[PDB]
Amino acid sequence: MTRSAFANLPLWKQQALMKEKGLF
Repeated sequence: MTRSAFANLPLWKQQALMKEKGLF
């Protein structure tokens, strides 16, 4: 999964996925 693949994901996904790394 690339950062661009991530950049295409819905807003909730941006939060949820970055939540794993601890951005949210």
